[PDB]
Amino acid sequence: DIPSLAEAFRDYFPIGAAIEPGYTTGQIAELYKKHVNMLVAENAMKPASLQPTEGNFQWADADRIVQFAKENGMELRFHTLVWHNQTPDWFFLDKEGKPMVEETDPQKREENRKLLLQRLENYIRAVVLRYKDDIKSWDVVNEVIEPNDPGGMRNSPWYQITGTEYIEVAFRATREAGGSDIKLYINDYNTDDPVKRDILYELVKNLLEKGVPIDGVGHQTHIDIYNPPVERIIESIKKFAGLGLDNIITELDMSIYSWNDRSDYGDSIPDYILTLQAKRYQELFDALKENKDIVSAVVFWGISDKYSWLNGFPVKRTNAPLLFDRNFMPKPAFWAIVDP
Repeated sequence: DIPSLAEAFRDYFPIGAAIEPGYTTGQIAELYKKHVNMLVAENAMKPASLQPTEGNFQWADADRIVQFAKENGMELRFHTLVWHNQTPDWFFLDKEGKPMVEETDPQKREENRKLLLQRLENYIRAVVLRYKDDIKSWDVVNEVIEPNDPGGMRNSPWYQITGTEYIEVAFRATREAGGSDIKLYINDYNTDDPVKRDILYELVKNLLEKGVPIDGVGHQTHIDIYNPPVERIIESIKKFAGLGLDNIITELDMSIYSWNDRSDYGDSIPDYILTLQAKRYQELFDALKENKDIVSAVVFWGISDKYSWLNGFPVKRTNAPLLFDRNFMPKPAFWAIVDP
């Protein structure tokens, strides 16, 4: 009989995990029931899943995850209302079916700006009205920052057509349809990086000054056994806390390969690698525990190494980013944080 992961952090913060509808039954489901008290949909609540084509919403998968959470008293997070990825291309086509970004006529572009914002409003209202009562934490916009793009704003179709308007409207629309009780977040990765951190900080500060309802920042925290320094992760969290914003570790996982490594340990995986992973995780959680009053939740991007995007991205290989192995057994990293 091993200890429950979430129970170990009873006095600090809830522990969550991303999930797919198919993992709501069977042994994998029992693993979730024993170790986490919060859930987020890995893919079932992205735009591509909820409204594949205009006016044709698909709720089954998302509803299933909501029901599983409620049956087990788990809190829910919504991932994610706005994102340049996994969003059907129909969103950005003009009335003739051609990409809005290609329009050169000023008047048609103005028409397209209003049309896209109308689509955004209607999409958000439908989704929020359906889940506002069961989901209290929302990733309203995701990955809108890109240092390499002009001004540091990701130059996605959303931005090319509406500038920062889509972000302002997204938060406002979510607040109006959802009420004052739900918490709204802007989520992103590499939020520990000084440059990206400050760009995000300036944007949020400006938006807050304009009255945009933003409650906190989501730090995906997709890191690895080598980088980045735990100090940088905490520095970012404290900086945003200075604006009165909450912080959530939203998609925590730890690749066993560095950024420039394309090798594959295969079945194996050296002992020191799993031990190093444990040391990194222990160091991270020791720091997160010291910041519990500004970090409302810590969510892992999964629960078992059997199911992780890192096993296929950037390449197909054997990764081991989580706390439980492919047989759902506790890894060194699990013991390192529940009994360090």
